Amino acid sequence: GPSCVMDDFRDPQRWKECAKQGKMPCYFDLIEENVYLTEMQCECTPLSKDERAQGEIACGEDCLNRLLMIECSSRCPNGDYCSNRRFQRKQHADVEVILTEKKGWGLRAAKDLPSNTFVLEYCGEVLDHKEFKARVKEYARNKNIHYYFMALKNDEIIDATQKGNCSRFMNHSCEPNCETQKWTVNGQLRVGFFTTKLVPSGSELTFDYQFQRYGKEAQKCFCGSANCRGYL
Ligand SMILES: Nc1ncnc2c1ncn2[C@@H]1O[C@H](CSCC[C@H](N)C(=O)O)[C@@H](O)[C@H]1O
Ligand SMILES: [Zn+2]
Ligand SMILES: [Zn+2]
Ligand SMILES: [Zn+2]
Repeated sequence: GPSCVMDDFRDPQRWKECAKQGKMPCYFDLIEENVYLTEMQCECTPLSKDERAQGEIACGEDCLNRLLMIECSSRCPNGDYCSNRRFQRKQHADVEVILTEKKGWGLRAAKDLPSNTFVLEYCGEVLDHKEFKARVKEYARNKNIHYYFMALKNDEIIDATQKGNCSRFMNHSCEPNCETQKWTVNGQLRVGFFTTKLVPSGSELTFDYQFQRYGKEAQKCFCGSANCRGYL
């Protein structure tokens, strides 16, 4: 029923009042890039102004950085035209955070989303395996209901329980329309959501959770798909 746009989360005090009434999810620390709890160029021919003006993608699907799921930096041959700097430029798709029937809050497209469209980066606190297991028990002790863990690399798990952005609201489906992709940005790995098919406006954005924390009971899955696994 209730819904809200990405920008409603910039203002903290207005947010806590909307949350106090149930028109926005509960407060968390909004951040722009991953926070660690313990701390070359491509070959694309630069585009001329004509081909720029008439609609040519700079650093298209044949870009060497894009192929290795590396993002270009400042020094790219196309400079400002580079379409391969989506994480750094926060070129996120238009999405809204909405109340679902029983999964809690969720993400839905506010515009049509073509296939293999960048949706959002999944930000949060990065933990090693020791910190991760520490919080799994802190969160079972606090009877948390929603969990916000995302596998990044060996000895790196992303935890958006406390700090993150609106990507933390994407819910599970056994028949998803999104996936995670790991991208290198300045020598460092981040993960983001990408649509795996055309998502029509209004439709809820979902991906297929593949995380193992386990023990503390299992959660039933309300995705409502034809072939639902039954649980998360
Ligand atoms: N398909 C599904 N069925 C039941 N619960 C789901 C679900 N997908 C996501 N969830 C819930 O959402 C949590 C993941 S975090 C996703 C955002 C969450 N819906 C929220 O309001 O904050 C899970 O721990 C689970 O509680
Ligand atoms: Zn390139
Ligand atoms: Zn580039
Ligand atoms: Zn399901």
